[PDB]
Amino acid sequence: PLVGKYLMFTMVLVTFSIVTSVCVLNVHHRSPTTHTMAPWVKVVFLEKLPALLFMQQPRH
Amino acid sequence: MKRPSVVDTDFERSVKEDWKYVAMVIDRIFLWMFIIVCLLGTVGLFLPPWL
Repeated sequence: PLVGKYLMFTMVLVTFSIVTSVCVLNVHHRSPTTHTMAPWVKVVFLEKLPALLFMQQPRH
Repeated sequence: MKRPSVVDTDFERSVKEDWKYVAMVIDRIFLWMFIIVCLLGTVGLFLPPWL
């Protein structure tokens, strides 16, 4: 059934979202006393990617 | 895993962060162990029937 197929695809997406949320929670709870941020991580996530998504870190 | 070389003056916050890192390391031991077991167990349980 198309309804069953659509529900199956949604469940796959939600499992992927669970994995992604686990990764994001791991990233969020990081401090300079336990992890060191590589320069590439900086130049990507704090400069380039936010611009594409219209986020413009205040950087006050 | 390379812990950042941070010299935290407070011996009470540093010890906590030492504990917080000891907890993190223990997780990474089992994350590696369980990943291996799951893959080996699944492949070690369903591969022979297929072949």
